[PDB]
Amino acid sequence: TPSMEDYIEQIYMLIEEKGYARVSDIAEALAVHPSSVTKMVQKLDKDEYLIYGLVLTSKGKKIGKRLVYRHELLEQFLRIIGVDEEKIYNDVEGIEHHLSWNSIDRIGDLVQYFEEDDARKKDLKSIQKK
Amino acid sequence: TTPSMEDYIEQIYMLIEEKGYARVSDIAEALAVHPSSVTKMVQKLDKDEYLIYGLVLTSKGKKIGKRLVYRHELLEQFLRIIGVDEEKIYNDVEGIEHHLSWNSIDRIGDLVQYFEEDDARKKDLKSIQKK
Ligand SMILES: [Mn+2]
Ligand SMILES: [Mn+2]
Ligand SMILES: [Mn+2]
Ligand SMILES: [Mn+2]
Repeated sequence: TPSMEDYIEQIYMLIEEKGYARVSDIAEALAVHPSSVTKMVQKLDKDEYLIYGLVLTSKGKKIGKRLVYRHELLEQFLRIIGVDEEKIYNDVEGIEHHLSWNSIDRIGDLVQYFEEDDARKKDLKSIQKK
Repeated sequence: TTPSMEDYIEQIYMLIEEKGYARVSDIAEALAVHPSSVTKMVQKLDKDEYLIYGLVLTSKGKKIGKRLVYRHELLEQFLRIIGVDEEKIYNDVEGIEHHLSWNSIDRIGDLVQYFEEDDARKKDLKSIQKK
């Protein structure tokens, strides 16, 4: 689920940032109410992603790491092709849940393509001028 | 404009282009929804002046419809070009098309042109995929 993925992504980031994740911090991070959070935490607990402060299971840590990687990759991709920095976060937040792993992997190869030769970025920039 | 509303406009535009007209029953079939749901959305589109309730698109509806079909086709071409398995392309495009700003669409447009103007670039991309 897209929303469930947003939660796991955020929880993982808080644990890496503060060392733990409070219901209050999750609520403010997703701009939602603490009641909503608690309801999701129960489902995640039952699905074995975390125990409940709240601790992630090996399963939750694996998925969390993957989601943060996916988010970071997509921001890097949009940045490389020249998207206005101010529009990147909201676009990534919207598309990240609707891309298959096959698409993410191919975008990964695309980012690598442009990173291995700066002349390629200049050629892309040229077309943007025209 | 909402994502589902965009899905309706895109579909109506294509039916008019393919069959010459858009019936409520054909829209229901294409989106796999009940006709009541379609009728409700069509009244909202009528209210926002995208069409007149057969179904006739206004200049505003034709403009947006054309734009949405363009966006769908561009994104399919983009995923195809970078090597995504053909069977997964439609589903990915249907989901992301609504969440990309025009700025992103324009830049993806330049990217597609980039690979399309020199086959050598496509070969280099495929080479990395082999690493
Ligand atoms: Mn994200
Ligand atoms: Mn998101
Ligand atoms: Mn579409
Ligand atoms: Mn769609």
